Amino acid sequence: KESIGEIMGKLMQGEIGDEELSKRIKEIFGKRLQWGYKPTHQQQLAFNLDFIKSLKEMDETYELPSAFLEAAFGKTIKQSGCYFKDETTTIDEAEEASHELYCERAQIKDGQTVLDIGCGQGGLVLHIAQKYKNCHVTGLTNSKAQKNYILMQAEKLQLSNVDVILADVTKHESDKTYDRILVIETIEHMKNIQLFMKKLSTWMTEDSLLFVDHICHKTFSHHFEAIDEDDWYSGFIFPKGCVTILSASALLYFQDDVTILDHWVVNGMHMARSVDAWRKKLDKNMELAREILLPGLGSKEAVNGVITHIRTFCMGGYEQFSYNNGEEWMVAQMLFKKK
Amino acid sequence: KESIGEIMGKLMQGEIGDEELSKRIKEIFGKRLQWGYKPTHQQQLAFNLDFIKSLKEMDETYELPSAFLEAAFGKTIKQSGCYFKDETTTIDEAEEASHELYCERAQIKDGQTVLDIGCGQGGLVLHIAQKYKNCHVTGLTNSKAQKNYILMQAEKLQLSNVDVILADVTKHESDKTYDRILVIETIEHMKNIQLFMKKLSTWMTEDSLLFVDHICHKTFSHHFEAIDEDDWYSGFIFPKGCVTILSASALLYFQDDVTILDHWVVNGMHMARSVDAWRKKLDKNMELAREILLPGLGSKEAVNGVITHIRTFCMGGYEQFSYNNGEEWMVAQMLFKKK
Ligand SMILES: COc1cc2c(cc1OC)[C@@H]1Cc3ccc(OC)c(OC)c3C[N@+]1(C)CC2
Ligand SMILES: COc1cc2c(cc1OC)[C@@H]1Cc3ccc(OC)c(OC)c3C[N@+]1(C)CC2
Ligand SMILES: Nc1ncnc2c1ncn2[C@@H]1O[C@H](CSCC[C@H](N)C(=O)O)[C@@H](O)[C@H]1O
Ligand SMILES: Nc1ncnc2c1ncn2[C@@H]1O[C@H](CSCC[C@H](N)C(=O)O)[C@@H](O)[C@H]1O
Repeated sequence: KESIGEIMGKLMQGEIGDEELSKRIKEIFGKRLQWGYKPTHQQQLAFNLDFIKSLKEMDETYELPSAFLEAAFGKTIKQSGCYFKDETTTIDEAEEASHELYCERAQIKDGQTVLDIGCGQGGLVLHIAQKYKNCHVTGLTNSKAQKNYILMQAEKLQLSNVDVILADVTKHESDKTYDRILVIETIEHMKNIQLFMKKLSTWMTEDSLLFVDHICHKTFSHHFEAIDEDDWYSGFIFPKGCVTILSASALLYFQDDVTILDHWVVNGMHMARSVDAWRKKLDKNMELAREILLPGLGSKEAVNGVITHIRTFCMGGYEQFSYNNGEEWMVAQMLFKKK
Repeated sequence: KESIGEIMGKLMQGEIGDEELSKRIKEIFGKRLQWGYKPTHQQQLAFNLDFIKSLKEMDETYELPSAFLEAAFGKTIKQSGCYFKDETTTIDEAEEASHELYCERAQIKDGQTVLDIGCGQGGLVLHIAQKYKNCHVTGLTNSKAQKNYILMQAEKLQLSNVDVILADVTKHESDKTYDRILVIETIEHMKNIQLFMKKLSTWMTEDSLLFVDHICHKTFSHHFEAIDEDDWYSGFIFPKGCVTILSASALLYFQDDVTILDHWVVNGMHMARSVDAWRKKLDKNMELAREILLPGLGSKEAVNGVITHIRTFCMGGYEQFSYNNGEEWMVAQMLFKKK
């Protein structure tokens, strides 16, 4: 029986081949499926409702250089599941296709005020601003680096209809309302979902729509964390308490302040193809990445550490989202109006 | 290839043995499962949401003698799924166990005002009234015979806290509010669910709870009707447009006016054991039943017809609810508060 430290050591030293790494991670996810699936729908619902009840009771300086993100991710540095029509769809095309899918499903129209919560590097903000010149598009992020990157891109693209709010969304106070609120793979990070949804509703009028996209499991919810002491992966990728994977249906139970209008899922192979593209691009640009990171990180060892973390995230994400041809973990999307 | 009329003829003449009848009905339900299950969760949700959207767009003198109902059903003439703890649980015990389950899940407490919508022969009304003497319990039914039966039973049981409203619930207008509203296997008959839920909410205060129990399929919704021309069963049991079988999750999408607090399902073997008990009791009391019905129906042929209808309902219900050990069709229950 090998220890966590032992596996972690080989991992950090690049001694685990891709085939073995994939196999180890796939077995960890396998155990999560065993944990989450119950024998009867009666038991499945009891389990799911206990999770949802638990949620309702629940009341940092280092950032990657932009050149590094540019070398690993797609053109707009989307950090969320993309959408791949064809076998030959590139990550750049898949980003744009995802942006268009969100615009369709969130019913974006020219002239609307749009808020994007947890806007990342602002791919969606910039997409909407460029496509709908009479929209005013606000991104909200807790990262100064992200804000600065978005404002620079808007300037380069001659977009005059973009602003960015620098704020922790859980603390942000405002009387401003928006026609459209978008939340793309941000809710997974929210500690208090009920409060979050209530806050969003106060930023809506009776004409507004709220669109949420979140990674999910089709059947059950779980915190992203180790089940047992054999799981070296989960806590390596994310600290405890950071990420929650809701079931595809979980948000249906959070309609205190908003009302569902539509509900979709996107098969997990799209996410799998996304992380695969990132991993391959990082691999191709490995030497450049190491060069970019070295100044800010201080040693080749610290560099190798950051790279190992990102690359393993991609390798593991591949196994998670591709499990059973995309029919386990996937992406859920929901459209809401205000009550 | 045999016609519907041909199968119907043999059925009415008692020429189809139980084994063949069961097999024919089980194959009809099998085809419904093929119709309702989709290959991917993406497709399953598209199918389910299309059904729920369809619902949101949607805007007689003959009654069985009480002696007949008494000879076929359990002691309180419950016409809904019962709950069987043991292999030897009788239908009378299973009725009482169901009543207690509803009281627990609907959080009934002494002193509350309670409304039971579509109260049937009033088993639940009488149970609550007897167990909680400071509750005032109102049943609502569209049947004069049911109203009369309940009032007679309340008089015999020395219950002074029961009233019955004779009304079509879809037309009933009142400013009265109730602490608890119960809807046991009535919503399956409602043509406009959104309007129904909205009306119920107007009969609630901020302190009220609404408990709904409905037959369901765990995965998909369907109208109860023939898929094809080979289905002689569905339209024999119920006229087109009469009964809707919602998925176990369907009502989650109907929270415009109420908000979910809890959600359960009860495995289908409970319903199966219920209809099995009714069928066996009817069979045992067959000669008596024929005697009771003859005056009101006018001929042995009309009698045989009514009996065949009820008995086939039970035989078919057995195959439906027992399918895959109760893990296809079953009973859903939900608890709501008002928005
Ligand atoms: C459980 O695994 C997942 C976790 C989650 C995510 C994806 C996951 O697997 C593919 C998403 C998308 C994602 C993509 C690139 C990044 O890498 C730098 C990310 O980090 C900022 C994220 C973080 N998000 C938005 C939340 C958690
Ligand atoms: C699709 O099949 C079902 C249909 C439904 C029901 C049960 C079903 O199968 C077991 C329920 C329960 C039931 C029990 C005894 C009766 O028989 C005389 C009934 O009729 C008044 C009903 C009608 N309910 C309440 C609605 C439709
Ligand atoms: N409490 C909080 N307040 C504001 N932004 C937050 C936040 N917690 C996380 N975030 C932001 O939420 C985003 C999550 S990653 C998704 C980014 C973007 N929606 C995309 O699709 O690429 C990041 O921008 C992160 O900085
Ligand atoms: N529009 C309507 N208004 C009022 N009652 C209705 C109705 N449509 C159906 N009903 C009643 O709803 C009931 C459905 S059967 C279930 C009866 C009872 N809840 C039990 O569990 O035994 C019957 O009482 C039927 O008469």
